[PDB]
Amino acid sequence: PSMIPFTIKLKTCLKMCIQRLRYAQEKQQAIAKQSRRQVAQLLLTNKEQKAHYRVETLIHDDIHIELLEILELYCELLLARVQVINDISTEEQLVKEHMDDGINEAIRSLIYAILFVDEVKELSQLKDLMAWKINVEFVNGVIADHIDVPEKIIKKCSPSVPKEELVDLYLKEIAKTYDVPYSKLE
Amino acid sequence: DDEKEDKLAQRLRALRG
Repeated sequence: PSMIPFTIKLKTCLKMCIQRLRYAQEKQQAIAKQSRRQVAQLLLTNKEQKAHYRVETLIHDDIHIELLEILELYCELLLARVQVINDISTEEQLVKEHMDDGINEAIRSLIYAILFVDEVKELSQLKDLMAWKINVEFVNGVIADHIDVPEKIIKKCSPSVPKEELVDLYLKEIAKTYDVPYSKLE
Repeated sequence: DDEKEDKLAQRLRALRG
């Protein structure tokens, strides 16, 4: 395992993140759905306050999920374009040449997400496999100055406090699905 | 019921878009 084909190490590495990224999805989706259930439970107990703040969490967890489906995709995208990834060695290349196919918008973000998503430890492997293809400077140029990192990404990683409106709107919806009678403060 | 919470979730997300 010394002089083995890049194209291979990368294909297996990505394939991994996918497998785990989806696992996190299935698990957190089911987990979040059971939280919704409990949210309704708190309504049927006049615990208005404890049902409010609780939902705020429901949002951040739901937003996290989104960030996963998005990272999933970004990988799959790269996995296919593996052949095209092997023909790169400088930043200039990826930057102003593979921006239409989304190769850049995908790899750059994934590396950023490393710190923020710890349920897919294997992601870090990609950062390392970048110096293997480019350098150790590229990675630091992302984790630090998120150069060309999608807006929706950086934002779903550290989601801003939930808007009062969205919360109330959420509660009202959880009620129209489980029961409850009075959703006050709307 | 059972399949009612499924759509609920489906509608939730879009509701934040």
